[PDB]
Amino acid sequence: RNAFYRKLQNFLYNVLERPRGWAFIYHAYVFLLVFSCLVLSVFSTIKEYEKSSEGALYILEIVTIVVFGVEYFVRIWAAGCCCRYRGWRGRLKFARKPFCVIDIMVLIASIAVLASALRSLRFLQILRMIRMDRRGGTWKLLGSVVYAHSKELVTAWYIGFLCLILASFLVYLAEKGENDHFDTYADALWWGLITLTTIGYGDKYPQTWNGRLLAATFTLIGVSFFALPAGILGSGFALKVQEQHRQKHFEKRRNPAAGLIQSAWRFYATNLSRTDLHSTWQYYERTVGLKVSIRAVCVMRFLVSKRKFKESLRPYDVMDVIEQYSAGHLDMLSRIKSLQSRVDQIVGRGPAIT
Amino acid sequence: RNAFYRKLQNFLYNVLERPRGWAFIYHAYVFLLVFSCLVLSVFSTIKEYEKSSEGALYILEIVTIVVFGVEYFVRIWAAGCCCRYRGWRGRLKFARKPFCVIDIMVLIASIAVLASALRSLRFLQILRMIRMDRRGGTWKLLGSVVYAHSKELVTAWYIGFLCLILASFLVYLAEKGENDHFDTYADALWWGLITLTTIGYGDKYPQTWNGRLLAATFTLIGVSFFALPAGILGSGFALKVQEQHRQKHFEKRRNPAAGLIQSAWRFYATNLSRTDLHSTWQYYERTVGLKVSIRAVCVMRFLVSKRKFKESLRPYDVMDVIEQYSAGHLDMLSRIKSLQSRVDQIVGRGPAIT
Amino acid sequence: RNAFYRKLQNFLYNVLERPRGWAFIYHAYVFLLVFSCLVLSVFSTIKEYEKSSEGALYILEIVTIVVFGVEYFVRIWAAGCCCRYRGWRGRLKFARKPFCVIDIMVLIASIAVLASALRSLRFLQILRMIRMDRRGGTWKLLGSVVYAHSKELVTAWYIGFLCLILASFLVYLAEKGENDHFDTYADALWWGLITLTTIGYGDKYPQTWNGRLLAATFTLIGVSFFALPAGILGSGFALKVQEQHRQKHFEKRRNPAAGLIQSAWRFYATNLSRTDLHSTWQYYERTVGLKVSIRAVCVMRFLVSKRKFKESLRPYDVMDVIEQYSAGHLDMLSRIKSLQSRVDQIVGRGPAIT
Amino acid sequence: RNAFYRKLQNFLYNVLERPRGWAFIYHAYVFLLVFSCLVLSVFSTIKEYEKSSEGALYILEIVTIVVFGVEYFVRIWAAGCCCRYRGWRGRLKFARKPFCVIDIMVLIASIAVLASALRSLRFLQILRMIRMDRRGGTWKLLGSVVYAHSKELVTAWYIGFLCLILASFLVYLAEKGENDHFDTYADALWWGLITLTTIGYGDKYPQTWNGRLLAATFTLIGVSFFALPAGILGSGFALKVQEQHRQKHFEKRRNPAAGLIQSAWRFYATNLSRTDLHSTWQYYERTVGLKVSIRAVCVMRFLVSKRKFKESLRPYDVMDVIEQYSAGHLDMLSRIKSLQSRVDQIVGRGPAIT
Amino acid sequence: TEEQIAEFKEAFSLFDKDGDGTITTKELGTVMRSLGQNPTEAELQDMINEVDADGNGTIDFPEFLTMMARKMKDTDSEEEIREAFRVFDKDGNGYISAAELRHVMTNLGEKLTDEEVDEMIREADIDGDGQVNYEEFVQMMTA
Amino acid sequence: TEEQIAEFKEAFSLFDKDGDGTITTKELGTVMRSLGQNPTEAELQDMINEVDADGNGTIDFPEFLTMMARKMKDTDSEEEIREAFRVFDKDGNGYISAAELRHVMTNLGEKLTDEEVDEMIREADIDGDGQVNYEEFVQMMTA
Amino acid sequence: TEEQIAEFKEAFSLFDKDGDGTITTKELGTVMRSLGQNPTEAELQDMINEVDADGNGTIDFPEFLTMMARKMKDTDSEEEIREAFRVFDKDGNGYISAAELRHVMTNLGEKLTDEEVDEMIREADIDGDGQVNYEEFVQMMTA
Amino acid sequence: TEEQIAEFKEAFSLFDKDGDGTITTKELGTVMRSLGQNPTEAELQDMINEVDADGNGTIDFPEFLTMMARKMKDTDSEEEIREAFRVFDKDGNGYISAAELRHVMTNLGEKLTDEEVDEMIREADIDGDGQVNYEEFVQMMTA
Ligand SMILES: C#CCN(Cc1ccc(F)cc1)c1cc(C)c(NC(=O)OC)c(C)c1
Ligand SMILES: C#CCN(Cc1ccc(F)cc1)c1cc(C)c(NC(=O)OC)c(C)c1
Repeated sequence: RNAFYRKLQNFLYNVLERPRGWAFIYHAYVFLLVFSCLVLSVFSTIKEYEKSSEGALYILEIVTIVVFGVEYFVRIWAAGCCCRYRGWRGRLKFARKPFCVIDIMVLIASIAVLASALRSLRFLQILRMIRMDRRGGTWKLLGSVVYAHSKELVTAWYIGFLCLILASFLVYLAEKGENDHFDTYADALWWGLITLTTIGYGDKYPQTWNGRLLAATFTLIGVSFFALPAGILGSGFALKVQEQHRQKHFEKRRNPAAGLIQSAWRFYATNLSRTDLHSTWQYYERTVGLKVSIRAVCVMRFLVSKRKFKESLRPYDVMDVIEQYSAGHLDMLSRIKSLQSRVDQIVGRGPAIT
Repeated sequence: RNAFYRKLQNFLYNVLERPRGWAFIYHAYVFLLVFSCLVLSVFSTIKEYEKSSEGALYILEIVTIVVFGVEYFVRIWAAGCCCRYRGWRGRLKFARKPFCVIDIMVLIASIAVLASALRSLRFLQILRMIRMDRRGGTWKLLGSVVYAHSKELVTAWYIGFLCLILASFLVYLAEKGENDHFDTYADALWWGLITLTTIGYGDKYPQTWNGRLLAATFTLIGVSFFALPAGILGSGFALKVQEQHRQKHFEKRRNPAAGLIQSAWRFYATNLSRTDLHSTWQYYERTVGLKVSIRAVCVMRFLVSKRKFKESLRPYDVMDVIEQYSAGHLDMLSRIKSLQSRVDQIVGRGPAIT
Repeated sequence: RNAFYRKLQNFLYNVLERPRGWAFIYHAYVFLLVFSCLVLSVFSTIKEYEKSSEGALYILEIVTIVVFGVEYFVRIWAAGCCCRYRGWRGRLKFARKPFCVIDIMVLIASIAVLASALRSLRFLQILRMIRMDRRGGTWKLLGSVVYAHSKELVTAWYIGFLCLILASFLVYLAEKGENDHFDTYADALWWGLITLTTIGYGDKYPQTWNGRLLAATFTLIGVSFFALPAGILGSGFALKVQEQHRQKHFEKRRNPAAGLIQSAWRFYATNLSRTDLHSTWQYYERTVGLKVSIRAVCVMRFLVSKRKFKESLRPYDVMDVIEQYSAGHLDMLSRIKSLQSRVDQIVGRGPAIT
Repeated sequence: RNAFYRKLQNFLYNVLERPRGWAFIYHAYVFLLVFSCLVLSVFSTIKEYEKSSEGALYILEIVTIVVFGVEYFVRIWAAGCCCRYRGWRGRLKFARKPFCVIDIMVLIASIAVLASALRSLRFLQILRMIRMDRRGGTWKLLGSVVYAHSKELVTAWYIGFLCLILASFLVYLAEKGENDHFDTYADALWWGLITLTTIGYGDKYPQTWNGRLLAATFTLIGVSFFALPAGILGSGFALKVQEQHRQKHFEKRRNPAAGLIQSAWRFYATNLSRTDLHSTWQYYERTVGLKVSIRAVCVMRFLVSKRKFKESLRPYDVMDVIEQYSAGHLDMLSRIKSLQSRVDQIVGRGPAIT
Repeated sequence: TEEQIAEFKEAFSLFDKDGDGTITTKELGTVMRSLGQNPTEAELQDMINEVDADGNGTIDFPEFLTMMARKMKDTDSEEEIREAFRVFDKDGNGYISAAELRHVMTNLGEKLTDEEVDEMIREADIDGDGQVNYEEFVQMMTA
Repeated sequence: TEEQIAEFKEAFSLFDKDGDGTITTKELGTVMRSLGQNPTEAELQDMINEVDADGNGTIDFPEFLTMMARKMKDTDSEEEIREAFRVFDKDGNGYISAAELRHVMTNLGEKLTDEEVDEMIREADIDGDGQVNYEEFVQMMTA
Repeated sequence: TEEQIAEFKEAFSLFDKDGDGTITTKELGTVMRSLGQNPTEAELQDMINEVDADGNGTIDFPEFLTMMARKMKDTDSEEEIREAFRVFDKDGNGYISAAELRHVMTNLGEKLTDEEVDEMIREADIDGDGQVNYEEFVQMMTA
Repeated sequence: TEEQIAEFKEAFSLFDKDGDGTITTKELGTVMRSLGQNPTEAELQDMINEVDADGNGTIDFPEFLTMMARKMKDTDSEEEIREAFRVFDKDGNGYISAAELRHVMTNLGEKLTDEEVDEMIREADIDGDGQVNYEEFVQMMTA
């Protein structure tokens, strides 16, 4: 009961915190509900459909707010599972986290609005959408990629900004009077930005042939350099995901290493002939003919742990195999050095026996 | 005759199933015929050219439907070649496959339409075009790439969706009254989607200078993140094709390994001096001075298999060579350990002889 | 004179064929002249500037045609340098090459036009521009990249074509009557192509809200998959250039290997003490106290060749070093096997001397 | 004081030259001030906001010019820190650098203008923005990437230029009369450029169905090849940044190698028993029971240097570890060769002792 | 040996409660939880498969005696233990500080008790240094 | 030896039906299909080239006797067979279960009959374990 | 030995001015700047940590005597010195010209004086060549 | 030896026409074209730099006698020749057919004459096989 209560509290905390399986589907569903609420708000802003749009929006929003409130309640309550926070004091201390602060301010804003409203409602939709991530994983990945490729992004931005400024100014000079699109440098710069991005709205475009020619020559380079950052970020995303997977692989290696060492020590400390081993047998006795059975169990555990650790030593990379084999090769170098010393001793004895 | 009939059935099954050479050209031609039928339907929808367009479309579509019917017939009939399905019962059992179900419903729908029609005809064209792949290879590749790079795609989608929502809402606030393009938030969201994608139709664009400025600052990031997924998917496509090629290379290695082992055993089991080898000579006798000839042919087979397998051990990758050389290095470690034991024995004897 | 004539013929053939240095600048200049001729043709097509544009174009085109004629003459004449083609017969045989056929038909077409003309002149400009490449290197690279990544390109094309067809048809259904942009399926297909490519002219766009929504949902995927092939081709271009550089590196290795082997044999065959070496000394005598000098120059050549070849064994790749070191490791395995045999012999003698 | 003056001169020179920490923030702030000056110029060009825009612009520009003048003064004055340039003569010699010429001409142009002006002011804004880089690092990176991938870029440009020319000419032929967008080949070529780049302004587009079809078939390829160079440059940027990081890593290796060798020699030259070591003890004496203290300090320095150098031997790359391990494997080969010769000696003695 | 074989039969009977000569996965699980540990059915399947040689899902007595008799020497655990300790060796120096073992040994996987880690350091700190060389440690384990 | 060379001449005559001293590719194909197997012409070129040393498309008697006399040791099949079995070893344990051989040997490339695989396991299951190690197997093949 | 122990006690007293038996980081820094060189507090922390074995931030006398007694052989500087000289070997030939040492040794990291490089070349130019091999050079440091 | 020293002095005089004891790159080039071959100025520069040890642009007699006395063994050309032949070995079998040498030896780099390649095959075809192994061949060059 109480133990079951603690088990369920831990499971709920895991689900609400970083989940693995069906809790992932639950999070997908809550996100989908928020998304549908946002879509209904969109349709409410439409006039001809406003009636049914708002009719459904009110009930969907009440569902969303009750779900948010109960979710925050259960999150705070289950905060006691972790050893870091326990009890009511621990739950409050967990609530002191900035993310919980964000969630609670959003909740109170929603309850105040519900119990010019469209502006606040749409804002709060956006903030809850932001909150959906719950870990900053996407934001952390994006920031890490930006920092890693800082030089490429900075050079691309500098070159593209120079291209934008120069092209806009030259076109403005070329089309200052003839075309009413470029009456002011601000308009020309807006045109330059809309062109180099390849959006090309068409509300502003050069018509003077000198202006058209300058625009052509500059927007070639401009569109190239405005497209650069997207590709740079894509490559960086791929690289950073690869690195994160490598780290996860190495931690998945780290744990079975402990498992294998533990089982190996226990088995080496369960040999029947060897004495002074009671320090190990006592553990199993506390867990509880029997001695040989315990040795059998321990050796069985050691072999399974060995196999699991071995299959945990997957290459996963050229670097990995190279490193493991280089450790082996250093061992081999030491062995051949020892054998060199032994043959040196043999040749030194040579004079003695000759 | 009957053996030739089975041979032709197998060849037809191979052609209709995954082909290699000229059957590839036949599939290209049937796809081209369907493509021309679709183009002629397009031209039929055009009014001024409707006459000749439909005149040719009717005959091209009759050709297409007869080709589809006969192709399905021969596919079902040749389904008996494979050991999985044989006989009329086997052909029906193969016909229960979902893909055959798709093809047959398409066939019956087309025949019913032939013997509001444009809607159904165009739908049927689209479904047959989908059916052209015949293996889901493109779909499987796309799904595998999406799953493999799930994190990068998800972060890109999340960031870009936030950028779209935020930019649309901010512009809508900035251009709510002044510009008639953004009378409703739905219009603003459509503009945001058309801009961040860089389509830039031009039917909606900001004109209020605050709106223009906000749009510029947000669509920079928006277009970057909307372009991300294309690059991510391109890189993932390349990676997955590389991995599939690696697997195919390793299976091309797997088969010659069996070939070499078989030939090597046979030759080692065809030695003239060695006895008890009749278990091997009997195989060649069943295939049928002659003994030495059998040994000659067997050793010739072994040598050709050896060279073929060796050329099949192409590096193809750093990981591959590293793995093979690491197996060799473990062998070398064992050898040096044995030689360490031998020198240990010699130095232990030293005292005996000294 | 005659020897100088042949030297200049070879130099001219090299310049006109694949050049390295200043001939590269000459080809750049001839290309620039053709480009300026095309630009002047463009300006001639303009009306208000037609006068001076045509005035300069006529003289620039006379210069271009005379340059083309003289260059073809010199190429044909210098074709005799290569051992493949010599003499007037050899030059004609070289002229039989298809590329020379392209050049000659272009020359005669230009001379006929010069001595509805705008159509032919612009065509001829385009064909000569095509001819500028002179080696198909760009075309060969593009074709090789397409073939290498055939699967990624094919899946991208299939998925994007399905997206285009489906989105166009769905929008046409949604916007058949309300919007006059999509009066026919052909118009809808043109809109789909202009949108998925992100060109977005703006002459056609959905206005019905259901049509707008369908278009948004489908053009997301459509633009992604229409952008795919560009990235795929960029990556393939990089990869193929890398592979070509690898092959060039290995040929740059191949030649110095022969150089080193030659010099090493000569030096080993110029040893003063060793006899029967006259077969080597005779070569230097034919080139012509002196014997020691011959040995000195020969060994000097060998050492410089060794240094150059060693410098030519740059890694350039992990594969390269791994391959070289694995060869060396095979020698090491053989040596340790020999030492294993020698220790086996020693331990076998042990019984004899014990 | 004077020593402190030199220290501050060196600190200021480092800050103004390539900085590391807070000087980076100072440069960011000066760049931001210039950027805000440019923004205020933009707003001044706007009419309705001209008053306050120019009111703030004048004061911000006076701040900018005084900052530029004082910064150049301090840079010239601190130029004496470096051993290359010292004294007034040295500072002038440093001022002979072309970059200082750019800065000084910009300064005098600004002072002349301040004490048709909009054209010059905007120009000088652009040149100062260019000058912000201070090292050409972005330009050097871009040029290096272009040169490295010269072949891919050249093939992409050639193919795309051919596509542009051909598509424009074909559309012009198709839309010469029916559509007034393409009255001249120059207009058609402008359309081709604006389309293949996917800008798609919408001011020109085909309307004749044959023209639309040709345009579709050609702009597919055209947009692909116009997008190519952006991806090529992105990949090249990533590669070049990686290579530069590799070089920086190897220099960070180069310095600790010297540190370790120095400390190792000094400790090896501070052994108490060994004589003739005063050549090392004298250096510490010049820096200044004490002898053992000196030995302890020197060995401590050696151990710390050894550790730092070892952590400076990070793999950082497969090639790196392969290089180090291949060196070690060469030593291993030499050792096994020595042992081969030694066991050869033993077997040769065998006959002697047998 | 004969007395060893008798002890082996005693152990087999202790496991093979049915006495059919084949240890069932459920028999193994029951005895395991009798000793005070709960495995997973899949975990029991993995272990039995590891020891299984006839592909029957159980163990005949010959396989059982071969499994007990498998001394660690033939197991060839040298490389695996070297690699594991190296994984836990964050420095690459070839050693590891005592506190690191005291923590990881007792906080990862099947956490060990204080007495076990104490005897671990006892047999590892033969030099009484604490910065035990894991390589020498696995060497002494093998012997 | 002399008796061996006489047997070699008998074999050469059995192949070189023309008796011209050079085995034709077509002669080799004819004798092969007499033995009951159909090769491909290109396969015949590949094998003859393998044995060919004079670049003539045939084999004079010296090359033929060298081909027969080449014992497996000088062929140096150790590494190749090691690698092949390793390819078929999905575990990397250095062994392979019998059923895997029974399946693959009889279903890949030139599938072998039951008798051949039976003698294979006979000479490989010297320990009678079934989980035969390919390493010692190729060593015993060498000797 | 006993006399070496007394010398180490004199050194410890010279370092441990307080005489508490533990060399403080500040005591080490003070003596260091007395010899005429200023470290960084973090640098001193790194050194003490290197020599520290009890994780106390200071050094008890046992660790101190171990530090003095640690001959370079047990330090195993062969590979490290080899690799460093290799890094400075821009050719890979296995040698290095004298001028390169005269420059780098005196201009990188802790630049040394002329006399130091002179004795360096003296003990390096045993062959009197100038193009000293770093390999033999580190070897004769070992001996 | 003394007679070898006299022969080297004769060679130096033949080279050092000026008789100043230092061979000029112009002197070397003149004698070279006297032998009937033209180098490039840079080529002579690289040659002399290779033999140069004093960084002077010439060769004093000690360096010259060192160059004469430098037998190929101290040069350690084993690995280089092995690798070169491997590069020309398109198969990786460890051998190479005669015709390949006859072609490449006479058409790459410093093309060799018929006589030189004939003595090449003579000393390489010790077994008279034609498919000479480059490894044993460089070994015999060494000895
Ligand atoms: C980044 C960004 C925007 N999003 C996320 C988004 C989610 C919900 C929306 F209603 C709108 C947008 C986005 C972007 C692209 C290119 C695609 N297409 C694609 O992935 O092709 C492979 C998709 C499917 C979504
Ligand atoms: C994805 C997608 C659309 N398709 C497939 C398609 C097939 C038939 C059609 F009628 C229309 C489209 C497509 C896309 C691009 C970018 C190109 N251009 C290219 O590959 O340049 C390298 C091509 C040639 C086809």
